Amino acid sequence: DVQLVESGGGLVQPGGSRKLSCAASGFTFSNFGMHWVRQAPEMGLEWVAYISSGSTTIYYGDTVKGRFTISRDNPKNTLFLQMTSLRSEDTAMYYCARRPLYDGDYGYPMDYWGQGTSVTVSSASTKGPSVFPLAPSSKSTSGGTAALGCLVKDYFPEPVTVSWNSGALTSGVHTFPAVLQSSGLYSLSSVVTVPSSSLGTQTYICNVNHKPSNTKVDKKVEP
Amino acid sequence: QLVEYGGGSVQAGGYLRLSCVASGSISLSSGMGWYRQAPGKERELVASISGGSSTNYADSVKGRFTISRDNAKNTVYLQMNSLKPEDTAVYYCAAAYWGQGTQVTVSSLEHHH
Amino acid sequence: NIMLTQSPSSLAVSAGERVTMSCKSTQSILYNSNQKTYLAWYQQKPGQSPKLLIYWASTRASGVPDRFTGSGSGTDFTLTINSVQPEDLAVYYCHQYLSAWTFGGGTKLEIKRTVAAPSVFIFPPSDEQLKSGTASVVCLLNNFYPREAKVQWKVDNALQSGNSQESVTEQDSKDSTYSLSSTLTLSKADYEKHKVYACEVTHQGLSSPVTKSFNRGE
Repeated sequence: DVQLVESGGGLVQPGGSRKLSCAASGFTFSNFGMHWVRQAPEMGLEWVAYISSGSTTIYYGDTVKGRFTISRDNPKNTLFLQMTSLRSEDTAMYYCARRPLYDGDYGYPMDYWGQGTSVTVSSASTKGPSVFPLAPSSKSTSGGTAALGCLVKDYFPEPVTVSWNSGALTSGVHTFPAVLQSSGLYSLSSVVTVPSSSLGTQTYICNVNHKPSNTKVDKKVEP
Repeated sequence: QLVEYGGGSVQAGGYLRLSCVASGSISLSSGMGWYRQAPGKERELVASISGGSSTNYADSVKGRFTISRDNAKNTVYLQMNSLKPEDTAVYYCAAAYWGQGTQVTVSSLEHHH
Repeated sequence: NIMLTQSPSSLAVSAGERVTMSCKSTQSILYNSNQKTYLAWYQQKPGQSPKLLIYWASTRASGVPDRFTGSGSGTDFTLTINSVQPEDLAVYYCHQYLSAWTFGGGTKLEIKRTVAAPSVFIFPPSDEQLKSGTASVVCLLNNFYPREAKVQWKVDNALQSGNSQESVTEQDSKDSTYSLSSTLTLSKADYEKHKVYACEVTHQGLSSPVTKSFNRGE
């Protein structure tokens, strides 16, 4: 099937530059126009740039014109967004999206979006999280249910990605929205509820990935 | 007052020709300007013709839009070549004296032909 | 540009009810060539990318449930969900793609449901964290409704203020509930100055407040 995967995000100081990539598979890339769209909580969804299949037509959003350059490598099935003179307001999740063929004839809008790659613009320095277990105990049990988790403390910038058992465990997981600490560093917890009868035989590992600090940590949470 | 004609919707790269007809107290000597307004954006001068017929254009339309006048009718024309989506707006004639405006839309759809 | 405004910014309905939200454009988005209206609707569920629901203002994209309908003309458009299901929790965005590309600001659809009391759990600081000189104590309120809950920290029966931070999840896509953490953060030295650490939870689903507590060092 169709697959779009963005990469290259991270932390950039104001005035700096960064190049994002979007790898396409599952279709004939060279036949389709492509878009970059970005999203920030205060921004909503905001179209950034368009490049036609043969790069003959290129359009830019008003607030990025002159700083951002969209391009593509059709042989390598890749779309690019070069960002320059980055500003605080460029902080956002960046998505690539496919433009279906001939929307003047059939009317299909941008239809396949990637998962996005995050960009934060600030002068603060990156810092990777410390990961601590939230161990199940008699104080975290109720009627045959046990709660356990991982505390992911003191990192910058957002986001951190948390999985359990390398993505095999998802049911009952609650990964909380991060809080901002007075230090300017973020912290969150990820918890799950499981059978208390499971604690002696099952293995529960939280996988924490913080790309801006190249931090990858696996924490086994033991009773 | 003034009346604008010629607005419409065209696919990118297209051509439109606006006209602005003057009536009553309007003197040709006062000159004329074509202005443009997009939603939530500030009114922008697009092109101007003086009483002496000197022309001036916003940098965003230089090389694409031209302005001219039929002196005897006091009718001012905006020829718009190579239209782009960003040219979408309501276009007003001004001398000040304003007009009702005429809508210009530039689409950016793709066809199989 | 052709701008879009959505209303309301959010709204809440129960499962099974009908809901309508509106999108207004600054001009017509009708294409003269085919008399089609270039307005689309996307659904963005928590933590996901936008997914296409409707195009040409009123045509459902392949695979979209029958309960989603679109309508409109001139500058007024609507999206209606006939029989809301808990999984329809999302932000809904309208989108014009006639002249360049623009989006409305979104309407957030929340789900109303019956009251559900939280399950309450407490976690002492880990020995691994204590090595670093700080102690975080975590109180968890799990799968409750409504969102309002009062969580009070007590250390040796003394009410705390100024040392805790809460965070609440998005509503759950299957059961519409919330979960909530309250995290009490102390220096190791201060943590060692006391014995009883307690989280007291008040919520409409509990007849009387519930307390979960531990004694440092057991």
